[PDB]
Amino acid sequence: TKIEIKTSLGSTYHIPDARRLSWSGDWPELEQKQLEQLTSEMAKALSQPDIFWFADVTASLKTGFCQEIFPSQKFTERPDDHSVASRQLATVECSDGQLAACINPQKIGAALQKIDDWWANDADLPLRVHEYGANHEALTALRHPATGQ
Amino acid sequence: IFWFADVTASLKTGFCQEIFPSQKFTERPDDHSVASRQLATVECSDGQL
Amino acid sequence: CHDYERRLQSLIGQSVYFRGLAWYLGRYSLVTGKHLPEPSKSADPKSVSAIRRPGLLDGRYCDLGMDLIIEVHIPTGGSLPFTTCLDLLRVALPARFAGGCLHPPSLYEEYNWCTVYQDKSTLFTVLSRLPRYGCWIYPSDADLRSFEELSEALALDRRLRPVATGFVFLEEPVERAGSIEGQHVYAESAIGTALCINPVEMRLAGKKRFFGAGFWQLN
RNA sequence: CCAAGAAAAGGACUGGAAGAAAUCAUCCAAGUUGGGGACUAUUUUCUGCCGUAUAGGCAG
DNA sequence: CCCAACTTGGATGATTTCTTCCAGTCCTGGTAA
DNA sequence: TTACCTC
Repeated sequence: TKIEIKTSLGSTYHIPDARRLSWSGDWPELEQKQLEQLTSEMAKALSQPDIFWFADVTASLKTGFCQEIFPSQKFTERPDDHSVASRQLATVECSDGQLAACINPQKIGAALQKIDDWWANDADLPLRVHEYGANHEALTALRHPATGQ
Repeated sequence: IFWFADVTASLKTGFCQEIFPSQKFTERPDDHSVASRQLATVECSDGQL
Repeated sequence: CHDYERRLQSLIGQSVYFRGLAWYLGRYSLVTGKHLPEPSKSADPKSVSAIRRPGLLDGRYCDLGMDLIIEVHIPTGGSLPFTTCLDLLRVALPARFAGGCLHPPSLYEEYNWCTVYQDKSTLFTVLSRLPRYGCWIYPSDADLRSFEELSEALALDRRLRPVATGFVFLEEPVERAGSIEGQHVYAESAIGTALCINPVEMRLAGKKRFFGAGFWQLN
C-alpha cells in the first residue's frame, strides 16, 4: 500500500509502504520525519484562524487476481418483493454519468478520530472519541457515568 | 477408465454438390429481410465461420 | 449568502454588502436510504452499561454541483481590488450548505474559482459559454392561491417548478423563554414557484434581461 | 446569522439433472458522356589537370 | 462549368410452448399507574 | 417498579 498527500501550502508527503506503521512504536527514518512535518501544518490549522488549508489524499492498493472489495453499505428496510437486494452497497455518480463504489464521509471520519487511549490509565487500543466512552466491539461503555470519568 | 474416441470420415463428392448442415429453430418472420431458413455454424479461433 | 458576508466583514475593515444572489444547476443526484443516529442516549440513567439509539427519521438527500454569482457592493469611495482580498474571500467561505458539506474544486486541477468582475459585458460573455445540459433558476410571475391552481399551471408549462420560499408569521414577535437570541415568533412554511431556464435561452435573451431578471433578493 | 448544532448497518452462503426443426420451391425483357488547352519561368552546377579511358582521382 | 437520374408484375403452408423444492434474524417507543 | 397500541 502506498500513500500520497498534497496540500494547499505546496508540501507533498509520501509513504513508500504503509503496511507496517503501528500506533505504538517508532517509525523508520524518512517516515518519522514526515510525520513531524505534517504535524506542524495541522497543529496550526486546528488553532489559528484565517489560514485556508485543504488537503488531497490518494493511495494505491496492489491486489490479487480477482480480489473482493468492501465499500460502504446502505441502511435499508427489508423488501417485501423478493426481487430487490437485501444487501445494497453505496456508489457515487461520476462526472460522466456512470456510478462507482465509494466509502461514505462519516465512515472515513470515524476512522480519523480514533485516538483515545487515555482511559483507565491503560492504553490498550484507542477508542473513537465519545462522551461516554462507547465500545462498539464489546457493546459497552468505558466512561460510564457511575465512574466519574 | 478415461476412454476417448476420435472419429473422422471422408466423403468423396460431386463437382459442386450441396451440403446439409443443421438448421436453426426459428419463428415466422415478417420483416421480409431475414432468411426463412437459417443454418448452424461455428466460429474458429481466427474469426472464420 | 449572509453567513459568508459576516465572515468577510470580520476580515476587511471596509463595509461590504450583498444586494442579490444567483443560482445555477450543473449536476443533481438523488441518494436513497437514511442516516443511522449516534448512540447518544443511555438505556437507563443509572446502574446500566447499555447504550440505546435515540430514534429513526425518514428524509431525502442529494448531491449537488453548482455555481453562484453574487452582486457585491462596497460603500466606501476607495475600494480594495487586491490579491489580499481574494485570499480573504477564500477564507470567509463557509463549510456548511443546506445541511450538507461544501467543498471547493479538487486541488490537483485547481484554476481561479473565485474571480471578480466590474463589467457586465465581460461577465455575460463568459456565462453564455456554459454547457447546454445545465439549468438557470429564475423567479416566476404567476400568483397561485391553491394546489388546484398549481396543478393547472404545471400542466400548461414545462419550465415551472414549486419551491420553498420562506415563512408566514402566525403572531407578532414577542419575548419568550427558551429563545436563542432576542424575540421569538411562530410561522408556517410558504410554498411558491420558480422557472428552470436553459443556457440556450439566455444566449438569445441578451445581457439586459439576464441582469434584470436573473438575480434573487429578500423582500 | 443555510427546517439551526453532533451520528460506523455489520456479520455467514453450493441451482442442478435430460433433448432431432424438416420437407419443397425459374428475375426477366431494351437501353449513344462530350466538346477546348504552353510547366518555365531572373535561372546558380562555369574553367583547367593526372590518366590507354564518357573508368577513377585533384586544383580554381 | 453543363445537362440530365427509370415502369411492371409480384413478399408463404404444418403442429407442438414442461417439471421440483426451498423464501433467515438482530439491535434500534412515550406514556401512564 | 409494571404494561398499552396504528391499515
